Amino acid sequence: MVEPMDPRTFVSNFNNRPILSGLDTVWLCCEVKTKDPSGPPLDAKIFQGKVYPKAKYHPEMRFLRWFHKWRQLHHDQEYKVTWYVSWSPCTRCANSVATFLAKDPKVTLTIFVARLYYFWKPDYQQALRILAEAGATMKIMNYNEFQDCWNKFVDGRGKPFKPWNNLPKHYTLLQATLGELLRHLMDPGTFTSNFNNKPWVSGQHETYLCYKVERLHNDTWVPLNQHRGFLRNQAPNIHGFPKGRHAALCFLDLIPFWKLDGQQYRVTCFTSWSPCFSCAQEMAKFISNNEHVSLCIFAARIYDDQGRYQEGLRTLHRDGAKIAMMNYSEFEYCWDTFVDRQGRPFQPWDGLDEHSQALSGRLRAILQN
Amino acid sequence: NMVEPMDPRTFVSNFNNRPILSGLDTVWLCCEVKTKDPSGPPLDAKIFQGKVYPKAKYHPEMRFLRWFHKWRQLHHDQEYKVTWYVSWSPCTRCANSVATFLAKDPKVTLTIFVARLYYFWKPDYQQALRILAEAGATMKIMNYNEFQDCWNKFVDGRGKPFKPWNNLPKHYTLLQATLGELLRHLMDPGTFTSNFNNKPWVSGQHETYLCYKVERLHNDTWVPLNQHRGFLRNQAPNIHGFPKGRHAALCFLDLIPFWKLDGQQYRVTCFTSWSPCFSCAQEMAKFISNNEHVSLCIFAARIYDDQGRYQEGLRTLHRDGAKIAMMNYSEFEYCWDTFVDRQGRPFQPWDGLDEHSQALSGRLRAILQN
RNA sequence: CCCACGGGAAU
RNA sequence: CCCGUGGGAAU
Ligand SMILES: [Zn+2]
Ligand SMILES: [Zn+2]
Ligand SMILES: [Zn+2]
Ligand SMILES: [Zn+2]
Repeated sequence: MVEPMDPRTFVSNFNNRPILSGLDTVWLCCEVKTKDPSGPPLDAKIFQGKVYPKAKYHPEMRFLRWFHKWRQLHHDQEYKVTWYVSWSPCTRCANSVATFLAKDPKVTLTIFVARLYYFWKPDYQQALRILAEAGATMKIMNYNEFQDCWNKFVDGRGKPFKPWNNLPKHYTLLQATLGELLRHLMDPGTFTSNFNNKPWVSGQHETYLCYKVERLHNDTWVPLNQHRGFLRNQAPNIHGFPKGRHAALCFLDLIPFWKLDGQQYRVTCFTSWSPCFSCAQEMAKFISNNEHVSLCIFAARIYDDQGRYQEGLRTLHRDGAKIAMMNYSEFEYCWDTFVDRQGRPFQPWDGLDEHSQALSGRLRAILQN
Repeated sequence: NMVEPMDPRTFVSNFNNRPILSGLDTVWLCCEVKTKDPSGPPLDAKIFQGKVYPKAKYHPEMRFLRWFHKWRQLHHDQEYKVTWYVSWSPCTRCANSVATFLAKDPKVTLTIFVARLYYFWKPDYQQALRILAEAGATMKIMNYNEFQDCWNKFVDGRGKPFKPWNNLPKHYTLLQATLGELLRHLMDPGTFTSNFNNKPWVSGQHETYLCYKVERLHNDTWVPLNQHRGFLRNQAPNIHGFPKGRHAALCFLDLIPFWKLDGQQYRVTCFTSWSPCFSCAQEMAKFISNNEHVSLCIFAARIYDDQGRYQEGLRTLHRDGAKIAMMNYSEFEYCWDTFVDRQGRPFQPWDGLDEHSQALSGRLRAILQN
């Protein structure tokens, strides 16, 4: 029940390169469903509009007009709406959609965007935050979403979705950027489970890495209040990174995307695991070629990778990176800054300062040998 | 005018002069007919197209022949000069059919500019070019002036001027040298004497002529690679070619990778009228550096004082494995017999040959042992 | 045209 | 869609 879009149209418009000129149109594919996700789609429509402001002709506004009509022809139940948009919404449309969502708790909306539109201009940032604040889930389109869009909205003729190169690289950059803009906070239980520095008797291997950037201004380190969030490692996926991507590598990918100048910058990261050998070798390689950027790496635990991890940590120290185990100081900072604590002060786990001292000694042992 | 012009997208993709270029299964042939008078107007102009495959019923050369036979009988009998721009060089069958045509018609002379050489490594298409040149056809590679002239007379340009693609002169260099090899171009005897006389250069003219040959190692024999030997000169600076010029030693280095030599030991010999400058010798050193299966013999008629670091370059070149020697009567007779259009005449040495040869040989040692 | 890479701070 | 490269040994 969709007049599908040309496959040539989809490939050029849903290309998720974060910086991409020449696309003057916003494409919005949408579905309507019931409370039950398993059920079939009630309706589906495609909307297009030009980017520059005669803003009531953006596809977000056209959906609102169509949806009001469509609602008055259907019975009142709970509806789940999904958008695939080539560009994130403008400041005006975000308000108008936020307006809509408040007057209608029967409707919940999830927005998958391919690219972030003007993610560096603070107008469009508030547009996204206002939209999430009004209840809308806001995610970046990934392979599964691009393929699902190709299936339902594109005149593919049975031809399969074929991803472009650098699709996961772009998803990485855009997801972290959205996390920064929306100020995604870590779940408080998640932080405690992964940053407790007692010996790891558990089976879950995942790495969470918090990051912040400061600039040297006069003799003070001034926070770049725009570049701080957290990220975790990418599970292996044939439709993404086939061998996974460790959190240290995704963090290295972000730094060039920030477009930092030649000034003095200090990038601080708090990782639940010390890097393995290959990740530490890439980080050392980085500060090697960027001596205007210093790098402070605090780790909650030392990752024994059953390999050359001790050599990687030494390589990291010899090349200018600060390497230290997190003490109570850092654990409280991460709690207060990156966790969805909601007032609660930092509640230390048992043996924090003791495990912290023990790891600090073991880390020195690695570096002085 | 009286041409149904071709789409500019067609011209840009089809007349691209990259020597190795797949995906172009069509031969485009733009041709003009003119009179004895060069100033005179074009009588008629036509575009012909045909498929590349040897089985295609009418290659564009054959379609021209049929069209010209009709067109001739509608015009009075005079002398005609025909010009072709062809995206691909001709096959052997069309070459014979055109060669047959020109012999039975001395009133017609034909010049063929090709954009790319088709199968220049297979002796069929090589023989095709020699068949055609021998029957009187001028055979040249298209350069900037021709690509532009083709764009003006045959292309639906919409007033927009011809805009050359990148590496047009890089490609032209390779294709021009290849054609000279295939057609067995020989040097003009006056040019050879003027540039290789080893007396002190009292003239103002600085240009470099460089002869080249390849030898192959078989057991302990240097067996001539009788397929890659010719001559070339340095490219003067031109905004529509190499804007900063191209020294002849560099054009010689460009050829060697294009030859696609095997892993065997190969010795590429060159006889240059001038010793390399410092930067050219430094590039030659870089080459023998990165190719230790290829050795390099450089014989020079005269030592080039470049008002710079040339003596260091000559020292670096001899150290890194390249042989450097001055041409003696030995070498001068070889180059005359091999690369010059002598037509029987034996080598007549200029005055003071061996003396200038010995005098420069001493000056070269002085460079090498200091 | 086929393949790979880089770039687009984006009416 | 635009720009800059590299590769086409050539149905
Ligand atoms: Zn808008
Ligand atoms: Zn790692
Ligand atoms: Zn033919
Ligand atoms: Zn030179």
